[PDB]
Amino acid sequence: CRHVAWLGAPRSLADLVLDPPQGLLVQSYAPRRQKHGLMNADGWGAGFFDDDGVARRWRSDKPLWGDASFASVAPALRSRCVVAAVRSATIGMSIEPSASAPFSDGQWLLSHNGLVARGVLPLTGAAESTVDSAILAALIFSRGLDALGATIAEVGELDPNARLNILAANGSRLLATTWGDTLSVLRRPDGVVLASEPYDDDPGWSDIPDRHLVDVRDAHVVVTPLSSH
Amino acid sequence: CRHVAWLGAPRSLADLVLDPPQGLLVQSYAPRRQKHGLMNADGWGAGFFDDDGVARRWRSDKPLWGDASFASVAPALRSRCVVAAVRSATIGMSIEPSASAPFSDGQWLLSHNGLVARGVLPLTGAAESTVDSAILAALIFSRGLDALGATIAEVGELDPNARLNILAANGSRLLATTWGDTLSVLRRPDGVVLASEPYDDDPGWSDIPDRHLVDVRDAHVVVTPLS
Amino acid sequence: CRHVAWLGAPRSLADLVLDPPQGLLVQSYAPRRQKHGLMNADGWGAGFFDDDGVARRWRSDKPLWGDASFASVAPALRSRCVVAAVRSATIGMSIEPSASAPFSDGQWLLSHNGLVARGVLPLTGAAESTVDSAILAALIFSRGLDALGATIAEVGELDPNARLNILAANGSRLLATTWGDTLSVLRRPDGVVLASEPYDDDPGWSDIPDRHLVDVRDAHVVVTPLSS
Amino acid sequence: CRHVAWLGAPRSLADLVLDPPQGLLVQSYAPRRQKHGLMNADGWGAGFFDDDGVARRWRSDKPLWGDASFASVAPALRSRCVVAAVRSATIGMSIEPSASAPFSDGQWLLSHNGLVARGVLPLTGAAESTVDSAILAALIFSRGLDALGATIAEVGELDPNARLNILAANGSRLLATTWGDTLSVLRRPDGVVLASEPYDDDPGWSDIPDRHLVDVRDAHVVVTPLSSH
Repeated sequence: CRHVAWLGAPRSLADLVLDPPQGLLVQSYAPRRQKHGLMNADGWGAGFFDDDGVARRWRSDKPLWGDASFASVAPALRSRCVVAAVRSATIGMSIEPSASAPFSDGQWLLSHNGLVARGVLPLTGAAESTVDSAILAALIFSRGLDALGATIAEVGELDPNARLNILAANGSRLLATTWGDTLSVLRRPDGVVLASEPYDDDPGWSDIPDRHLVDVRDAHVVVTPLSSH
Repeated sequence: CRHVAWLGAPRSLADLVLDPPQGLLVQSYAPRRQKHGLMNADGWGAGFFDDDGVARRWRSDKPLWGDASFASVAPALRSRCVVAAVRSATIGMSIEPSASAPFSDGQWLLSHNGLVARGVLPLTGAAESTVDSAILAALIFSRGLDALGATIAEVGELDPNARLNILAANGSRLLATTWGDTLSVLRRPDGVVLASEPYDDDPGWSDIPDRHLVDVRDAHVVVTPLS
Repeated sequence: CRHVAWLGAPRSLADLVLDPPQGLLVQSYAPRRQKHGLMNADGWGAGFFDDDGVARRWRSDKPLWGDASFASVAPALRSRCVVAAVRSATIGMSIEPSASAPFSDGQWLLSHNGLVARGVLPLTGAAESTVDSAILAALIFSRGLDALGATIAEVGELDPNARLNILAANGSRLLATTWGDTLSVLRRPDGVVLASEPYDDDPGWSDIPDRHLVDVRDAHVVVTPLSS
Repeated sequence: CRHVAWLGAPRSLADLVLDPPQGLLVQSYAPRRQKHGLMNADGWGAGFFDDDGVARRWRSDKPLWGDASFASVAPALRSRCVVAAVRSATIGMSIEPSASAPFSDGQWLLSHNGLVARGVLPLTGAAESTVDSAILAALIFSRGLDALGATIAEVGELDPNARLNILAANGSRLLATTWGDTLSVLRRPDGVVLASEPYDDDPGWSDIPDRHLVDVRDAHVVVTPLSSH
């Protein structure tokens, strides 16, 4: 999968997801920094917070590049806080809108890019889907996003082959982890983008090192290591 | 099919389509004035014009009541001009989003509720779908909406079994025809609704007689016989 | 939901599901004996066992009446043992193919018609979907289909408001429960049909009484009471 | 697009399309005889003839690799005559099942791999979709398949940039044209495969040169030139 998030002055979903020359739309069939999966055609999702702070989501099980309704409507959806993703499904995992990121607990939107053995994760009655990413999202929400770095280190110890890239937002904050896959940050005058990979060739993009947490609030970007072992 | 249109102060798609107690959402499974079909579950569409006058559309081939994305997002989509529809498909007709109203030529959004023998219509390379309503839409667009009344009157004579209820909008006007099916109008302080059936029990609703043209602009509703 | 099952001489999926004058196809938009839901348009599924005993499934989240591929292909799919269902989704439940019956553990195909509070069911890592029917199916599979009667009687106590109509098959056996919704049986010379409602006006149809378990093997139809 | 056909002893859809190491399933995300970056994820279809000669079809607008129902059911569908395809949609064409090959006139199944300006094709009321391939199929059916070679040469002269690879079958015959793409043929002891590209590394595969008609009946392959400019 590939994901992108925005925190700042309002931008349209189209501006963030569809319009950039190497953005999520292009990454659905031609990603540039993806080591796992040739493309991200197994659905997509876009979540945003409206002016009242309500989390809203549009998700699909079809390839993003083929969605004529989203192409038409996305320019009309503007938000200060967005999380969107294109999916590459793990083999055996249902391809269905409820399995597409972003997941939500009503306060947070969350996307997972990676791979995790479901067998090491706690059972839950609160997942939105049975697929591995949704079970992981359930765990993360249960533990609280303030504990994101510790939760991810814990899971990473339980499954040494797990890839645990998280991107989450609550309308006034972004949180993200690097754990086996890519993430970059772009600081604009009007806000901050976090993304699996840069959506263009802007020299302002900065790559986040592996096994780190990124915490964005009121224009401050703070990058911290995670615990290994 | 059942359709609804709005022209006036900005209104959310949810407010027009999902929230009323007997609106389009309810009509997808429990319509109140539908003589053809018991339901409208073969897709839906919602078209609107944004603040810059661009026609935008969301269309689906699934039942409107089942769409969690539309239920989540529709409240955040507001427009001065909306055309939406729930579809009941005729046998043999493709059930796919391109076959769901509203159709568009970029300037006008258009919904057809009814039935027409495709054989009486010209061949076209400009239709959005193979389904009869899309072939009819193509014809209506090629003649121009200012000639809507004449086009429908003509097709009505070519196919005396056709039902040709049209609802159309361009951001600043609504046009509709009654030809074998229902249309009602609601004049609000902030705009006008046209609908296959009233979405509530507001005493302001009034029915348009069959075989008429309806023209809405600058808050005026002009109803004239097709002839 | 409405479901149907067949155990007997090979029969096409179309012959069981699409062709009868009041069968599952018609029940997707005009069910005759359904107290909960107006229709069953929120997807469908058909499962069958091939000549090697492999369970195979086709499921959708769209209305059965609109599926041109199934209408075209179903006549070419023949089996001695079939379980199929059309779905009416409970409010708030995902409408997605993994949430449509039949569910499977590889040996059994299973359909649930009803409603059950997920809060009374144990957590599982083995469910195919998050919807209540899938969580219930996981429990049923875990306990084993030979304990179906015990499982349903237990859940019916835990949730007094639950409706627990099960229809399941393993290639050589049908199992079903009535627990708050309808079921009928037709014994033909070449096999047995179990169905939420009769698919035609055959005088052979007989209604199964509520709070019973049906066991077809095969050769023999058992209709035995459940614990209430 | 990529397509494949079978004419011979009964063979399952799975055995033809899903099971080979480089067959249609693999070609949906990793074709071997188109440039890298290319894929065929914009739907798929499988048509076959049953014992009574009835043409039957399963079509989708989703990527073939993602379809759990087809993977489950296809091994149980066996036929003496199969035409299947995975679609890559060209600019502004609808992505919808009616637009996926194979098309049918009740007697023939037909797949088109290529590109043609709808502007040079006759208008029709008999097309299954609005897409260029459906309009072309309507023309081909109207002229009759015994005229396939002449029809393709005609269209090819009207549109010098057209790519017009056809693969068709009627239950007892295959017909194909090469026109801008190549076809390959495999003669097994029990039947004949025609394919956009070989589905394995069997040394029996041979390539059909461009601008030819292929006619298969009773495991007898006849290759003829098409008329040139």
